[PDB]
Amino acid sequence: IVEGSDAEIGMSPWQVMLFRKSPQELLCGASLISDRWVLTAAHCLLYPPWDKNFTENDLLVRIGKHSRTRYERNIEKISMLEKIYIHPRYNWRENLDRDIALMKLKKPVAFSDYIHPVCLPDRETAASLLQAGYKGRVTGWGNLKETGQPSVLQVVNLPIVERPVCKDSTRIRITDNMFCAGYKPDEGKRGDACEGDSGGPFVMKSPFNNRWYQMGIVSWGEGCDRDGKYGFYTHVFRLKKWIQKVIDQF
Amino acid sequence: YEPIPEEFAQ
Amino acid sequence: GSGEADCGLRPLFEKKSLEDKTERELLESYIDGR
Ligand SMILES: Cn1c(CNC(=O)c2cccn2C(=O)[C@@H](CC2CCCCC2)NCC(=O)O)ccc1C(=N)N
Repeated sequence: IVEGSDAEIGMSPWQVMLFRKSPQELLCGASLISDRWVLTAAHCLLYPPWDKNFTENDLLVRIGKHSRTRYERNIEKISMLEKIYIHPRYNWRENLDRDIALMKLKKPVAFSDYIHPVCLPDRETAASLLQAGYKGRVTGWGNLKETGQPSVLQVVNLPIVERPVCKDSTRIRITDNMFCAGYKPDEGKRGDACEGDSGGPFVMKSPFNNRWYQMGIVSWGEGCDRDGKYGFYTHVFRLKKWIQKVIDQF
Repeated sequence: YEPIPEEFAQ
Repeated sequence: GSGEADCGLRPLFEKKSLEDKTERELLESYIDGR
């Protein structure tokens, strides 16, 4: 996260850390949507261009964390993956379209003050909140500058941006399964996601029932917090049907 | 990073 | 609903009626301002 700040304890109870067994290192961010399922970005698991292709036994899931590097004994919970599901039509070859993946935890995780799931959006909620100008929240332990990193989980509040403005800012073929966020050059404020924040949650709080809903997934950008550029996120709702499908079947 | 207990390396 | 019954309600905030440092920036933007 760039131009963000230290999250407070229990602020993002759904924030998950994808941890690599060997070498032991931060891999990506992810989110808890129930006691057996965590949602993340596909490019975190599969990305041929960089020879990235992890499997169940290569990873560990750490839930309930705040600190980036310490083993928060008695607080965080480490879990093993049982199955990884990459969206069948995930396009890593061209524009990272449908950048989404589901991980099935081996054993259910017990909730607590620091471990709690985030809601997935319904057609109505998404329709009311996913509007240009409306601010959302992003969290992660990723880099703080484009090219030292955070000691503690970071967070930023960014505005959703008009689809047209998103398009005219890149040569990458934008699709309907993705939206962009960030401040515009003259808006005075800045901030963005960055390497290391991938798979992390983009959430919004419903003014109707006060719940937090994950609208997006940290996917891609061009550099970090560059003026004229914006971060892109996977449109959770547009892929909500693939999500449900996976869970009831498996 | 601070090493994590080996009981979670399967 | 389309998310199990208890989702989205944080134990250290919504459940005790406490707000976090910046959640109001979000709500202030859900209608007319920015
Ligand atoms: C989300 N994000 C990331 C993590 N994404 C990634 O790491 C992602 C996975 C693979 C390449 N990726 C990128 O974002 C690439 C762009 C990618 C678009 C799809 C085709 C292949 C290139 N940008 C790298 C760069 O310009 O330095 C880095 C910076 C941001 C941000 N602006 N908020």
